[PDB]
Amino acid sequence: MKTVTVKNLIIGEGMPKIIVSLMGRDINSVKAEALAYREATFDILEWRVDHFMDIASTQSVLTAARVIRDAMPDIPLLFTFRSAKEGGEQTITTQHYLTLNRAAIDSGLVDMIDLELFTGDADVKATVDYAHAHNVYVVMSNHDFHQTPSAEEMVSRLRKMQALGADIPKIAVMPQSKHDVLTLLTATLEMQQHYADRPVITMSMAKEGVISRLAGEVFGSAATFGAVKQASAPGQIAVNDLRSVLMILHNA
Amino acid sequence: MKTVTVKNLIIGEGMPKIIVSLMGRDINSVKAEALAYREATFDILEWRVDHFMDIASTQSVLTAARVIRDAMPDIPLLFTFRSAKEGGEQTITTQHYLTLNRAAIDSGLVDMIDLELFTGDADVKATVDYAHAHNVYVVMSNHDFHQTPSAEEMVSRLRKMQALGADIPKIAVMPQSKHDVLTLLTATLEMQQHYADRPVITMSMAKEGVISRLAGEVFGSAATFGAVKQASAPGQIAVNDLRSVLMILHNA
Ligand SMILES: *[C@H]1C=C(C(=O)[O-])C[C@@H](O)[C@@H]1O
Ligand SMILES: *[C@H]1C=C(C(=O)[O-])C[C@@H](O)[C@@H]1O
Repeated sequence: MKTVTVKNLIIGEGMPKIIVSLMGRDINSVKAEALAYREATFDILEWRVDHFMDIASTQSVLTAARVIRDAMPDIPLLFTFRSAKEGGEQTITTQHYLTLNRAAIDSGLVDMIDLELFTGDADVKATVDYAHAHNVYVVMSNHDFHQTPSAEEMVSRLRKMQALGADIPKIAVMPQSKHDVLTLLTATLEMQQHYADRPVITMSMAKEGVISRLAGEVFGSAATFGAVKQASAPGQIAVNDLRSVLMILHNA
Repeated sequence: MKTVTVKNLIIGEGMPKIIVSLMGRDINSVKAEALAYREATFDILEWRVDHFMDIASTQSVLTAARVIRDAMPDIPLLFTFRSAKEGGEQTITTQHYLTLNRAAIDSGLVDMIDLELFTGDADVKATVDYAHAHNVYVVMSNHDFHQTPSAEEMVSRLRKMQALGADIPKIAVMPQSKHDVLTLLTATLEMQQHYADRPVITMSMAKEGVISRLAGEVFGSAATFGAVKQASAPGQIAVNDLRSVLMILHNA
């Protein structure tokens, strides 16, 4: 399988990489959070733009990005606007969404952008080519906050993400039973063993799916999310505890 | 489901209980190991009698048990002679095996005894009635050090163990692939959700199955084994790391 080297970090090799989400309401909050996160240990920083209230102005969004970039100029930065249909904080037009993403790619402020699969094939394809031309990596995603589809269906989505040029497919699902957690781990393993030719990120959310956030090295998930102060999705545990379990499982 | 309360410990409720194995070649070794183990934190102590080289004498075996009992009079004590066909250190006659077990039960020195399922139905049934009449609990076991049978076959064995009166069925299997580890977790969940009416202990051995020793609370295994100095079976990790992962997963 291929790996993705962002800055000095190699994704898809070794212990799963830890990603934390920064969530600020405005530039002052973003600024305060970026300075607080400097005292935490993680590998990739994801800025959840949907939590930013001034998304209406491209200049405000780019300015908040520059503030983050200045506080942690070494940390790979993932630019993520999570739409409300997929568990995010806000709803915006596809065109505004694409504009924010192309502008982030253009500015040279971010290392990766998150592009939702169901945005539309033609638009995602176009944005992917744009990201790559600017040397930016694409984490293509899909989230189901209500249930866990079959392993076969999840495997089909991850393969479609690869076909559309995603550098790192990502899928999050909501378990309704412990059985659903096993289905997610199974889909991850089949993906890693037979179809994946690049790093993949998967997770089962909520308390029941917590194990999927820890067993990444065993079943095939190249990165996992932990919480610094507050969680960006249900199930995330503190980064320090997440880091401890990963090392224990890695040196076992 | 029913729980098993050994001393002050409730098995089948809460965080999975940690069991460590004491392995001494002779009375002096057993004595040295028992005093060393006092500085470790675990819930149940399992004495692996098959590692004891003076098993020919019932008096020696009972004397080694009294030494352990005196060093840790509060810790639930599991008496286990593991035959070589199931990964143990020695081979003995069924009659000698039953004699050691009945003598251990008689002495009032142990809280639980391990009885292998494939010893013979009539003998296990008789030894089970004997253990119970003396208020001793039976951990009925089966181990496959070469492969992982189907989930349905594993579920069959665990149910047979319950039918023969086992207080705590236990099954250990060897994974040949990561898929085998998933089969073990699946069998554990099916068992806990549909058939189990008492605590069950399961595990997938080796490095690949390590996750099954950590995810007990999620899938249904009431106890897990950790190593103090040396492992009594492949895959066991240090008790302190095992204890850390269990608490993290428990408070998640
Ligand atoms: C994708 C999924 C998340 C999770 O399940 O941990 C975190 C979000 O911030 C991501 O964008
Ligand atoms: C049963 C199984 C073991 C394991 O797999 O950890 C430990 C042995 O000591 C037991 O008797």
